[PDB]
Amino acid sequence: DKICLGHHAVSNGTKVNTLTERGVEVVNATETVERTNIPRICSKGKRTVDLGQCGLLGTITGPPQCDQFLEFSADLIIERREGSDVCYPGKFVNEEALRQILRKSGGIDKEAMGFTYSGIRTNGATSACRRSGSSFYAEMKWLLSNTDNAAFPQMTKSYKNTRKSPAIIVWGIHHSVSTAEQTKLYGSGNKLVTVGSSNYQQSFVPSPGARPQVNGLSGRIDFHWLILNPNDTVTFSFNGAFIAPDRASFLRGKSMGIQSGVQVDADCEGDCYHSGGTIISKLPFQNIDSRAVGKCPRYVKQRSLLLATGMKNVPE
Amino acid sequence: DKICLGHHAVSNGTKVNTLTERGVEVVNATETVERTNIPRICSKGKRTVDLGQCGLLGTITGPPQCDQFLEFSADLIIERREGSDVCYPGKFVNEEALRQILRKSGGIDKEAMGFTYSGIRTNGATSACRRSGSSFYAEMKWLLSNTDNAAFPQMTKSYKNTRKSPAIIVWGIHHSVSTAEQTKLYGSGNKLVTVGSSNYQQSFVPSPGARPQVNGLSGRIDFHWLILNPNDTVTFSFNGAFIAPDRASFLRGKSMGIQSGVQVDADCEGDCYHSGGTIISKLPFQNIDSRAVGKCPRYVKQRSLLLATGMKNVPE
Amino acid sequence: DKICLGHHAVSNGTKVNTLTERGVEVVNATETVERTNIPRICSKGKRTVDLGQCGLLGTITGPPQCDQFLEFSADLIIERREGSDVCYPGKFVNEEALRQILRKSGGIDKEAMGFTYSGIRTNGATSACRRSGSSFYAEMKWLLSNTDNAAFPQMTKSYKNTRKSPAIIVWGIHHSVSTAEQTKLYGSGNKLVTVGSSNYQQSFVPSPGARPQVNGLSGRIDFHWLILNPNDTVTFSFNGAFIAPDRASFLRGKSMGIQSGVQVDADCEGDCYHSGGTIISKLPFQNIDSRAVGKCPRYVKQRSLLLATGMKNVPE
Amino acid sequence: GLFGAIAGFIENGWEGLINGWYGFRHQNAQGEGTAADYKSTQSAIDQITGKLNRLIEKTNQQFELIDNEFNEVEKQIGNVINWTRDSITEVWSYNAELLVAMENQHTIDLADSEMDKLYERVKRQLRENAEEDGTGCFEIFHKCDDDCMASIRNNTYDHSKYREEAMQNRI
Amino acid sequence: GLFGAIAGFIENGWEGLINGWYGFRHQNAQGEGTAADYKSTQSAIDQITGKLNRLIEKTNQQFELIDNEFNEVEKQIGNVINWTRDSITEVWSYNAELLVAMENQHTIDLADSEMDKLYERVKRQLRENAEEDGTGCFEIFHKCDDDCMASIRNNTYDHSKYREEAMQNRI
Amino acid sequence: GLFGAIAGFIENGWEGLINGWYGFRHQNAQGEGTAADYKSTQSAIDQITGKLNRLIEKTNQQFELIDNEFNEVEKQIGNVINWTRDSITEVWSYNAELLVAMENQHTIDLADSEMDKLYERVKRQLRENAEEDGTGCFEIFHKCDDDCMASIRNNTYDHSKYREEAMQNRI
Ligand SMILES: *[C@@H]1O[C@H](CO)[C@@H](O)[C@H](O)[C@H]1NC(C)=O
Ligand SMILES: *[C@@H]1O[C@H](CO)[C@@H](O)[C@H](O)[C@H]1NC(C)=O
Ligand SMILES: *[C@@H]1O[C@H](CO)[C@@H](O)[C@H](O)[C@H]1NC(C)=O
Ligand SMILES: *[C@@H]1O[C@H](CO)[C@@H](O)[C@H](O)[C@H]1NC(C)=O
Ligand SMILES: *[C@@H]1O[C@H](CO)[C@@H](O)[C@H](O)[C@H]1NC(C)=O
Ligand SMILES: *[C@@H]1O[C@H](CO)[C@@H](O)[C@H](O)[C@H]1NC(C)=O
Repeated sequence: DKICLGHHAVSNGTKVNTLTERGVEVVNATETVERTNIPRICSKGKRTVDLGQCGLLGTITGPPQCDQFLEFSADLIIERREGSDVCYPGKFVNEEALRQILRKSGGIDKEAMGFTYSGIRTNGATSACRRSGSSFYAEMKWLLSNTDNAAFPQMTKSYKNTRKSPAIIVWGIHHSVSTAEQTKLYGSGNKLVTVGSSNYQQSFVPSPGARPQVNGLSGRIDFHWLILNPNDTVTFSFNGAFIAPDRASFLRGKSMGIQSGVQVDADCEGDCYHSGGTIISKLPFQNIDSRAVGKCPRYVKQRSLLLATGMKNVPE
Repeated sequence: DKICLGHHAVSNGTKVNTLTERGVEVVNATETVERTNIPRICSKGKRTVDLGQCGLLGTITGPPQCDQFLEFSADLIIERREGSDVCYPGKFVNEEALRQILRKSGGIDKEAMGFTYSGIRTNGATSACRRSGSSFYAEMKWLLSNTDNAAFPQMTKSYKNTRKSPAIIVWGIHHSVSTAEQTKLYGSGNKLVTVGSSNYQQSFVPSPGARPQVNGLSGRIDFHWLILNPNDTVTFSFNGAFIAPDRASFLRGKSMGIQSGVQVDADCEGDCYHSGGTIISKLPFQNIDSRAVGKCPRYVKQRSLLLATGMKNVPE
Repeated sequence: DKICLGHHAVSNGTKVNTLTERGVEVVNATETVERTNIPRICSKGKRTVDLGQCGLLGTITGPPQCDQFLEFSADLIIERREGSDVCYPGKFVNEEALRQILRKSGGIDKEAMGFTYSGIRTNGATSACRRSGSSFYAEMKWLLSNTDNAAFPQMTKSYKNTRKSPAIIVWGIHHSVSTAEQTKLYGSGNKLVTVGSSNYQQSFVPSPGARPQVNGLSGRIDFHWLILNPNDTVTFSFNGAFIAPDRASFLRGKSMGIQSGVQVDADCEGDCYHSGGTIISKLPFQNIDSRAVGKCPRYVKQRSLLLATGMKNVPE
Repeated sequence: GLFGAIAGFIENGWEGLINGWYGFRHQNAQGEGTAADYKSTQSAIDQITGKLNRLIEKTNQQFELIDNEFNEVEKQIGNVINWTRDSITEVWSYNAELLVAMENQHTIDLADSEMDKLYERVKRQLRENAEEDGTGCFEIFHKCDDDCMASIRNNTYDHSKYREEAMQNRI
Repeated sequence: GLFGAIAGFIENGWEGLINGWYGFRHQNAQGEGTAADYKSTQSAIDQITGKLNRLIEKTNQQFELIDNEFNEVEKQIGNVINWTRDSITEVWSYNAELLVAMENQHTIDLADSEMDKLYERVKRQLRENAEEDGTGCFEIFHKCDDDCMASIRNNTYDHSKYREEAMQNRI
Repeated sequence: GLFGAIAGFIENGWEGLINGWYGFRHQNAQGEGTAADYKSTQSAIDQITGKLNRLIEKTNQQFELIDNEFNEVEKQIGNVINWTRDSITEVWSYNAELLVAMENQHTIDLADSEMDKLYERVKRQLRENAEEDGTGCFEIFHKCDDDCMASIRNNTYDHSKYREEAMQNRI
C-alpha cells in the first residue's frame, strides 16, 4: 500500500525574477509598481480651487482673471497652463518662491492697508486690464501725477501688521515705454522708490524703454514682495512710477498645490497627483510620473516588478 | 529510555518585525535607532568658541558683542540664538553664504589694509555701538564730511592681498534716515560707491528714507563682501555714505559650525551635534534631529527598530 | 564497503564578508567595485570637440580662441583648464547654468539677428582681442558714440525667433574705468540697457570706476544671456555701454560635456568620464571619482567589495 | 530549490489539487484518493500574506512641488533639482528591483520549506512501518484503508498499531 | 519556521535551560536530567554577534549645516533643501526597516538551522540503536545510563557498543 | 553553515576533486576512486552565475555635471550640491556593502543546500541497504563493485537487487 506528498501547480504560471534567475514560473504573483492612472484630479473631500485663467500670483495683485479668487480658501489649489498672473505686462521678482508659499497657504485673507492720498491721482487704468472697460489690478493702485507732466509729490505711506500671522506685501515699479511717457505720467527727473521694514531695506529706480508688445503694451510693471512680521511696519517712500498696494495678503492655513491639465472630479478621492491626473494605489512604487506630489508611491524607472505570491510552478 | 532535543525560552520575550510577521516574540533583541540625547555640546578635545551674543558675521565687522572674537581661532564654532552681527542696524548682503564660509574657517586672522585719509573725519560713532560710550564697528571706519554739510572729496583706496590665502573684504553702505541727514553727514548730490577687484565690479548708491526704528535708530548700514584672491587688488572709489574697512579677514584652517541652545561641556567628547545637544551612539540610525551634523547615525522617521539577537521565543 | 559525499576546496581561497562573518574564505570570488581607470578620454564612435583654449561660453560670443568653434557640432564636448570665455576681461553672469546648457546642446548653429545701426559707430575693438591686430568678439558689436563725447542716441532693436528650436541670446554691458571714459565713449549722463522677451524683463546699468588691470586693461565687459522661445521676440532698449549681439545661437541636438585634463583617444570606446579619463566597466560600483558623468557605475566610498562565486573553502 | 523538495525529489506538482498548496495522494485497497493539507497550506499563505501586508502600505510622507512645469524655474537650481531627483530615482529603482528579487527568492525557498516540513512530519508518523521511495512517496508496508489514511492526514496514526504487521512485511 | 524545528516538530522550548540556547533532556534508569550544548549555542551566538558587529559601527561621513534655524534661508533653496532632506529620510527609513526585517527573518531561520543541525547530528550518532519519536526525542532502544547520555552529548557514543542490544529490543 | 553539510557534518572538502563542486568518493573491492557529480555542480554554478548576470549590468541612467572643477561654483549652491552628493554616496556605499554581504551569505547557504540535497538523494537511493556513518559517508552493507558505484552516481541503482544481501549483512 502507499501515500504520496505533493503540491499544487497550474498549466500557466507567472514569470518573476529572483536573486538567482530571471523569469521563473511561480503559481500566482502580483504587481508591485503602479501604472494605472486616473486621468482626473480626484478632489473628493477637499475644498478645491481650479484657478483656470487666474495665475496663482494674480490672487495677490488681482487682475480681472482673478476677481473670484482674491480671498480664495482651499485645501487643494490647481494651477492651469492658461493661467496668467498679469493683465498689464510684467513679472514677479522672486516669482517661484512666492508660488511655493501660496500653494501651501490654505488660501489668502485680505486686509486694507488704508493708504489714502492727496496731490495725485489714484486711479490709473489700462485696456489690458478690462472690467467694464479700462481698469487695473484690483488690489493695487496706479498712482499718477495730478495732470500730464505735473510733479509727483515726494510721499511716504506706512502699514503696520496689526495681525497675529505674518503678511505678504506687494508693490510694483512701473517701467514706462520711454522717458517721454515717464515724464508724462509722473513728471520729470530722477524717480526713486524706497521700501523698508525692520528686516528689509531696498531701493527701486524705474528703467524706462521699449520692449515687445504684450496685450498691445510695451511698458512693464515688475512686482516685488516681502514678508512683514507681526507688529512690524513697512514704509514706502516714493516720488512716482510706483504701483501701490491697497491690500495686504495673509495665509489661511495649509494646502497642497498642483499643476494639471485634466478635469476636477469631486466624486473620486485621492492623495497623489500629477498633471495627468490622480494615482490611487496601495502599491509601494509607481511608474506614472516622477514629479508627482502629495502622498505617493515612489517613482521607479521600471514598468513592472512582480512579487511571487505562490510557490514554483512545476507542471507536466 | 529517552533523549530529547530542545532549546531555550523565556516567559517574556521581545516583539520584533520580520519579512513575514509583525511583532514576533524572540528571546532577546536590541535597539538599532538612537533616541538618547546628551543635552550639552560635548566639546572635549576641540578648541571651541561659544559666540554668545556675537553673531558669527560680527566677527568680521566687530561690533562690541564681538570684541573677544575679532581674531578667534577654533575647531568648533557655536552660534547662539541671541547672537547679532550688528550694533548699528543693518544686515549683510548674501549673509548665509558668508556664515557657511566662516563656520568652516577655523577662525580668522586680521591684517590692516592701511587706509589713511585726509580731508574728512574718520571717526563717526553712535550710541547703538557702545563701548565707553558711543563707538562703532571695530574693524570699520565711519567716514564723514569734515564738518556738517561739507563736500566729501571723491576718494580712491586700494588694498592688495599680500598673503598666500584668499581674503574676506567687507564694506558698508550707510542708508541715512532722510536726504537731509545724508547731506548733513557727506554733503549734497548723488552718492556713489564703486568697488572692484579683477573678478568683481559693482556699484552702490545709498537710498535714504524713513523706516522703522531698530535700537531706536531709523538709519541702516547694510554690509557687503567679496573674496579677494592672492596678489589681487580691491579698489574702493567713493564720495561718502561709505563704511570703510580697516582690516581684511583671512581664514585659519578648518572648523565645523553648529547652532545650539545648550551648554558646552569639555568633559564629554562627541562628533554629532544638533541644537539640543550631542548624539553619542554606535547605533546605525537616530530619531533625534533630522538636521544634525558632524559624523552622525542616519536620521530615520521611526522611533524604534528592534533587531533580534535570539531565536523565536516559544513558551507554555 | 563504502561511498562518501563531498565538495571541492583549494589551498588558498579568497576572504569575503557576509551578514554573519567578516573575512570568510570562499573558493572563488570577484570584485564588484571598479578601481581601474583608463587615463584618456575614450572618444571612439562619437564626434568629439576638444575645446583647448576656447572656453565653452566663448563659442557664443566668439573671442579669437573660439573662431574654430563658432558653429561647432558634437556628441562629446571637452572643456580644458586653459580655456577662457573671454578676450576683453569680463565674466558671464549666471555662467555655470549656461555651460550646463551648452554641454548638453549637441553644438550650436548661428543665425544673424540683422541689427543695423545709424548715428553711432559699430566697430569698437581692442588689443586684448587680437586677430590681425585689434579686433573684438566675432559675434558681437562694440557700439560707440560717433565721436569722443557725442550723444549715444536712445535705440531699440528687436529679434524674433523665426526658428523651431529655442535660441540663446547674448549681450554685454561695458564697465568703463571712470565716469570720464564712459562719457568719452558713449556721452554723458545715466546709461541704461533694458532687455525683454515675454518670459523675461531685466535691466542693466554700467558701473564705472577704478579696478586693477587684467591683460593691462581696467575696463570690464560682463556678458548676460536669456533663452528666447520660438515665435517670441527679444527687445534691447539702450543708450550706450552696450555690447550688442550680431548672431543668436541655436542648439543642434544632444551632447554630453566633460571637463578633463587628459588626452582624447578615438580608438578606445567608453561612456563614463571624469577629468582623469574614462571608466570602462560592467561592474555595478566604482571608487574612482565621485563626480564622474555619463553612464557610470555608482560611486561608493569603499575601495573593494568582493562577491563570493564559490562555496566556503574548507581545507585540512 | 533550497530544501530540495519542490522541483527536486518531488519531480513535478499536481494541477488537480485545488483545495490547497500541499496535499496527500494515497493508493490502497479501496483505490486512489487526493486531499489537501490545511495546516501546511495556511502556514505558507499566512507567511506570503505577511510579505504582502508589509509592502502594500501607506507612505504618509507628503512631497510638494519644487519645480514648475508651466513657467520653468531658473536653469541652475532646476538642473540641481533634476540631478537630485534623478539620483533618488536611481536609488528607488535599485531598492525596488532588489526587494522583489530578494523577496521572491525567499518566497520560493519558503514554499519549498513547508513541503520538506510536511514530508518529514509524515516520515516520522510512520516510524519503522514505511520506507521512503525517493520520489515523495512512502511504501506503507501494511494494509492502510481509507480510515487509516485519514489518520495519517489528521496526525492521529499510531505506528505501534501496525508495527508488527509491517516489520514482518518488510522482509 | 524554515528548517521546521523551533516552533515546529519541537513543540515549544525550555524556560529551565539556562546555560545555553540548545540542549538535551534525557530520561533513563537514574532519572530525568537537562544539559546545554555549548558548541551549537556558541555557533548561533557568534553568528548573531557578527550581525551586531556589522551594524554597531562608525559612519565616518561628515555633514555640515546647509540650513539655518535662527535666521531662515531663502525660501526657494530652503524648499529644495527640505525636499532633498525629506527624500533621503525616506530612503534611510526604508533601508533601516528592511534591514531589520531581513536580519530578523534570517536570525530566526538561523537559530532554527542550529537546532535541526544538532537533532540530525544526534540521530546520526545513534545509527540503528534509536528511533525518532516525532517530537524532538529519540526512543533509545537500549539501556543508556548517565555516563552513556554524557557520551551522546560530548559526541563519543559508539553505536556498535549497543547495536546488538538495540537491534534485538526493536522487535 | 545553514543546512549543516559544508563545514558541518562533512568536516572539510577535497582539493583533488577538480571536475566539479560536489562529488563522490567510494571504496570497494577494486579500490578507492573519486568522481564529480555534474548535475548538482551545474545547479550551483547556474544559480551563482544568475547573481552575477543580475549585478554585472548596464545602468543606462545618464548623469551630467552640476558642479565645476576648474572655476568653482557659488558657495551656497555648491555646499548644497556637496551635501546632496555626499548623502547619496552614503546611500550607495550602504546599498553596496549590504548587497554583497547578503548575496554572500546566500551564496554560501546555497552551496550548502546543494550538498545536503545530494547526500539526501543518495540516502534515498540506498533505502534499507546502507547506513549513515555521520561524516558524509554511507556504510554500504553489500558488495558494490565499480559498476554498482557508477549506478549510485548516475541514479540507476536498484535497491531491491541488493536488499536481501544487505538486510542479512546488517546483523
Ligand atoms: C504686539 O504689540 C503689543 C504692544 O503694544 C503687545 O501687547 C503684543 O503682545 C505684541 N505681540 C506681538 C507678537 O507682536
Ligand atoms: C605674488 O607676487 C610676486 C610677484 O611680483 C611673486 O614672487 C609671488 O610668487 C606671486 N604669485 C602668486 C601666485 O600669487
Ligand atoms: C509660429 O507662427 C505661425 C503663425 O504666424 C504658426 O503657423 C506657427 O504654428 C507658430 N507656432 C509656433 C509654436 O512657433
Ligand atoms: C528637468 O526634467 C524635466 C522632465 O523630467 C525636463 O522636461 C526639464 O526641462 C529639465 N530641466 C532642466 C533645467 O534641464
Ligand atoms: C524647512 O523645514 C524646517 C524644519 O526642517 C523649518 O523649521 C523651515 O522653516 C522649512 N522650510 C521652509 C521653506 O519654510
Ligand atoms: C565640494 O566637493 C569637492 C570635493 O569632492 C571640493 O573640491 C569642493 O571645492 C567642495 N566645495 C565646497 C564649497 O566646500
